Amino acid sequence: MQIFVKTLTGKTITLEVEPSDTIENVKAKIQDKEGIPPDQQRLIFAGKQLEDGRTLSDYNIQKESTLHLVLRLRG
Amino acid sequence: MQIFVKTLTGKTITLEVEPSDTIENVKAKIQDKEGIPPDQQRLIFAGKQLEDGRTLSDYNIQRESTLHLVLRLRGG
Amino acid sequence: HMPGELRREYEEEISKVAAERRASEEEENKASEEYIQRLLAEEEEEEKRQAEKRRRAMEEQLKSDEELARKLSIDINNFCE
Repeated sequence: MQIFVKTLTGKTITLEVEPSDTIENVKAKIQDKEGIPPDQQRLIFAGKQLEDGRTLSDYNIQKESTLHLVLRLRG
Repeated sequence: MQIFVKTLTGKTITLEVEPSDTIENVKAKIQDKEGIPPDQQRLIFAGKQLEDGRTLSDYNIQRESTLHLVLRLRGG
Repeated sequence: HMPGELRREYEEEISKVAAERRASEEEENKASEEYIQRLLAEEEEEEKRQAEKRRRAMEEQLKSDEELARKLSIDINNFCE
């Protein structure tokens, strides 16, 4: 299935995921597409900070859902 | 006695019933004949929805009368 | 023959039955189809309204997520400066 990851810069990343994929896998898929290391990623959905261990279904993340990504800013 | 059931697309189901049979029995007969689960079925006569526990006799449903079948949405 | 004496008493009632039946059949059909029409239209509209509530509730959730992300971004970047 598909989900979306919107960065604070406006950019929208599209990912192919399974409901059993963990947040660690999601960060790995964002790393492949955008080169951002998973340590420098924090994902927010439904007013919550997602934990690397739990899966997408754990957070009731269904298809076409939109996650928000927080990055590291070495200004 | 025989009654007729008009469906939403115009089809007619034919049922053998008795004035004593309840709306439950009618829906069960519709299931046996058309494979439609009774919980999906809404039967309308004379402009009112018919309640599972009342009889055809209670609703003045006589021989060769026509009931109207409207299924429920899948969700909703 | 019995239908001959019974004729005068019953023939007018019986010669009009088929019309009396068709009248009641049509009146039943007209009341049910009018009710059904209201049923389908009311059901379809309310289902559309519910789906549009869920749409706006999801959008309200993305806006709050975004502002939470924007606060977390400022907090965690100020810390590790």
